[PDB]
Amino acid sequence: AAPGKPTIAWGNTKFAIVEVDQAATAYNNLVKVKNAADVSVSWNLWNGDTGTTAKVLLNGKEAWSGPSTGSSGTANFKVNKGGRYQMQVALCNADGCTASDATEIVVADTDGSHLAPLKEPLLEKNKPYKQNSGKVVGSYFVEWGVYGRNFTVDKIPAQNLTHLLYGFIPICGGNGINDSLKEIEGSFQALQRSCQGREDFKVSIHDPFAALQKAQKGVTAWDDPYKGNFGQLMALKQAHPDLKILPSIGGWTLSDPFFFMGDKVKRDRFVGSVKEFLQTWKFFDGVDIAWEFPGGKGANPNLGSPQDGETYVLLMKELRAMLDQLSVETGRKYELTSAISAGKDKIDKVAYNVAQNSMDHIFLMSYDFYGAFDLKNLGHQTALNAPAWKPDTAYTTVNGVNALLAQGVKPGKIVVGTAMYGRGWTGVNGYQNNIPFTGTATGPVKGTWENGIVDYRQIAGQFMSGEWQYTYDATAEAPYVFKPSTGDLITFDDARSVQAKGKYVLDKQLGGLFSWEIDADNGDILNSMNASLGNSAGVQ
Ligand SMILES: CC(=O)N[C@@H]1[C@@H](O)[C@H](O[C@@H]2O[C@H](CO)[C@@H](O[C@@H]3O[C@H](CO)[C@@H](O[C@@H]4O[C@H](CO)[C@@H](O[C@@H]5O[C@H](CO)[C@@H](O[C@@H]6O[C@H](CO)[C@@H](O[C@@H]7O[C@H](CO)[C@@H](O[C@@H]8O[C@H](CO)[C@@H](O)[C@H](O)[C@H]8NC(C)=O)[C@H](O)[C@H]7NC(C)=O)[C@H](O)[C@H]6NC(C)=O)[C@H](O)[C@H]5NC(C)=O)[C@H](O)[C@H]4NC(C)=O)[C@H](O)[C@H]3NC(C)=O)[C@H](O)[C@H]2NC(C)=O)[C@@H](CO)O[C@H]1O
Repeated sequence: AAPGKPTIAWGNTKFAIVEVDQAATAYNNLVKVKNAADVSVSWNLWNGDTGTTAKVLLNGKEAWSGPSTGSSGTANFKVNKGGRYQMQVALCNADGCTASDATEIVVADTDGSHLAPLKEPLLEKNKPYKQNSGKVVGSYFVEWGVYGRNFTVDKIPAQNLTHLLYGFIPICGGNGINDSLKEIEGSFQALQRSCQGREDFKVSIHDPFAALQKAQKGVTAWDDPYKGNFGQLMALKQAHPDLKILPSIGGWTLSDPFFFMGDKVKRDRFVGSVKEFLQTWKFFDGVDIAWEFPGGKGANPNLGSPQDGETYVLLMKELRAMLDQLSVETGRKYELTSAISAGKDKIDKVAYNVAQNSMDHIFLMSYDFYGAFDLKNLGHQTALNAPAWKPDTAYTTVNGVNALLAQGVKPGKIVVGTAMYGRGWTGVNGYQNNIPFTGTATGPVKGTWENGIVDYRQIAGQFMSGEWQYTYDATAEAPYVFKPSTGDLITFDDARSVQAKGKYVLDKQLGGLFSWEIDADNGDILNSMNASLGNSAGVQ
């Protein structure tokens, strides 16, 4: 007679291809990429002949087999593809095979193949759009936004984007390499702990707790291997297979290492570490380089060189070559992007007409034109055009596009920036003809999180009532609110100025729109980005 029917032993059923060490703070120790997950199953036979061969099946297919030598057994074997499997133990002899009931086992991998799709409802004022214009609609999500700002990946309005960028992935290095981080309390020290035992100029994760271990919706169980932002982004990729999720390296405080990459020893180590990072974290679809800025004038006053332009072009070419090789290894398309200054003084330190051949998209940071960093020379921080009172204004969106076009950059590469925050001043005074921007200020406006900066959500919620004046400058294409009694002045984007940027993109055949930063919108800005580029209301 055939063997008795085995009972699968109670035991762990959750396994991982990329293992996470739950008591490690250094990135070298935190993650271990294997070629396959080690899986184990045990069984008991409560009734009958134990058979002569025992097998473990996954969806009917043998993953292990061995002699059946008593009433209990254990099998250890490797599984090299992520997902959920129906696992059975079968005992066989010459008269037949008798299979257990199925038990599901979960084999985790960093493409999110083990996770349910994170498909959450739109919140606040977000309305559903189809991505059918063919234009970029992008936004940055910040790693540290999950604490005070309480803005997690399940709150992103992800159906209304083509591109979701993750700010920011740091480059390892201590004194003289990341000195700009020492302005943020505990930040420099945090990176040195993550990078312990790791070479400088390799990428790492700045806050491993936020990125991988904080409990979040959909990834709360203790033995879910990937939690935090990266676990939720994997499940978001399962819900939105065509969303491009790009890691962004750099930003204001993590850009110092790029200024050493004229040494090709360092540049090659960096590029190899990006390759390894994308092999490790398979939910990401390329890399965004946010080097602020070639030539200097970023956070560190002691960096910047005439060599930086050449280094930027080399870096992009070598990044592209690495991503092209990864792309043919995997069958996937990988993207290379960069966030760049929109000021013409910074643009013309780089030959973007050459670098564009390596790049899918240029994110033109057409914002921060003005703000509480200068208390004397006030203006619209993100306007399309100059205002009527100063038609020679240098920093406008159109001037940054035109600088790129004059180099020979193709228009379709250029993605225009929108701000989901305002900048502003207090104590504005000495202005003519009721235009507050012709005066000077005494300090920054009171910000939501930091001095001088206000989330758009708070502008709309608090500063469009009471004593606040609202004006839409139709020459500049820019809104501003002004409180005359204290001289508080805030310059920002709204649905109408975004609509003007979107029409301008369509008119000039540019590549689309992107925004900083997704947590600060209430929905009005991203709704207008989508509508103004011609995306149809609704869902697919
Ligand atoms: C055109 C022209 O030429 N004009 C010129 C201008 O361009 C130029 O100005 C520059 O212009 C650039 C563009 O051209 C622009 O850059 C780009 O644009 C973006 C916007 O401008 C810019 O944005 C910057 O980005 C920087 C980073 O690079 C941001 O910096 C961040 O700031 C945050 C403060 O708000 C920091 O935060 C803190 O983060 C720490 C983490 O490290 C966090 O700590 C956690 O705290 C919690 C406590 O609550 C702890 O949690 C507790 O504990 C448990 C767990 O332990 C928790 O689970 C629990 O919940 C919690 N409970 C409690 C109660 O206890 C947790 O443990 C803590 N810490 C850890 C990790 O251990 C703090 O909470 C955070 N605080 C807050 C308030 O959030 C953050 O760290 C910091 N990030 C980094 C990486 O540094 C800026 O905010 C941001 N600004 C804006 C406007 O948003 C981008 O960088 C650029 N983008 C791209 C795409 O490239 C330049 O920024 C701009 N610079 C200037 C000066 O403006 C000017 C000037 O030269 O010149 C003109 O000419």
